[PDB]
Amino acid sequence: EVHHQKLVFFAEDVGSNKGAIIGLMVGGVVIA
Amino acid sequence: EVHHQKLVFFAEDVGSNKGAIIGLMVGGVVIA
Amino acid sequence: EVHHQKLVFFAEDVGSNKGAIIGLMVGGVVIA
Amino acid sequence: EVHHQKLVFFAEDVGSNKGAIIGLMVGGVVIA
Amino acid sequence: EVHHQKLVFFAEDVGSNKGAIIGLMVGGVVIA
Amino acid sequence: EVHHQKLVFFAEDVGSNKGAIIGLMVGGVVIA
Amino acid sequence: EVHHQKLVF
Amino acid sequence: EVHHQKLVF
Amino acid sequence: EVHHQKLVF
Amino acid sequence: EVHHQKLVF
Amino acid sequence: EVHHQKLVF
Amino acid sequence: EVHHQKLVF
Repeated sequence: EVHHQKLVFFAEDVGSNKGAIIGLMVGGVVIA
Repeated sequence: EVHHQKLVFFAEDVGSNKGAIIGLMVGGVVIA
Repeated sequence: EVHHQKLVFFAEDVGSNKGAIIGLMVGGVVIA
Repeated sequence: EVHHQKLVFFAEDVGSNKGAIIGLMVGGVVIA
Repeated sequence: EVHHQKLVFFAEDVGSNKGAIIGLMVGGVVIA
Repeated sequence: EVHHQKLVFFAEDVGSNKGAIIGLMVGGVVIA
Repeated sequence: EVHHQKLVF
Repeated sequence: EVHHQKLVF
Repeated sequence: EVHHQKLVF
Repeated sequence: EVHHQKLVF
Repeated sequence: EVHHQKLVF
Repeated sequence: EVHHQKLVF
């Protein structure tokens, strides 16, 4: 038996990437 | 037996990428 | 037996990419 | 004045997605 | 004045995603 | 004045994601 | 087993 | 087993 | 077993 | 200005 | 200015 | 200015 109960409540841009500059590389090759 | 109950509530651009510059590379080759 | 109950509620552009510049590459070759 | 000279040479399935399972989501909504 | 000279040489599946399981999410909403 | 000269040489699956399990999330919302 | 929820604003 | 929740603003 | 919660603002 | 390259295998 | 390169295997 | 390189195996 497992219960659960949530009341999550976020107000402003929680966890957002607003205006960010994001560069990812997971593997691959770049010969610049 | 498993229960669950959520009341998620997001107000503004939570988790958004508004105005972001995003560059991803998962594998591949780029000979620049 | 498994229950569930959600009341998700998003107000503004949650999770949006409004005005973003997004470049993805999953494999492939680019000889620039 | 700008010069350039390349002799790119790939042998096997460079940058390929052979047999991969790829799932992308750039925006959108999925109510599963 | 700018020169350049490359002799890139890849032999096997360099930068490949052979047999990989790849899941991306750039924005969007998933109510599972 | 700027010169350059490369002799890149990769032999095996350099920078590859062969058989990897990759999960990315750049923004977005997942209500699991 | 009885359960419910509301939301008002 | 009885359970619930509310939200008002 | 009875449980609940509220939120007001 | 003179330049070149080769490849043999 | 003169430049070059080779590759053999 | 002169420059070069090689590779053999």
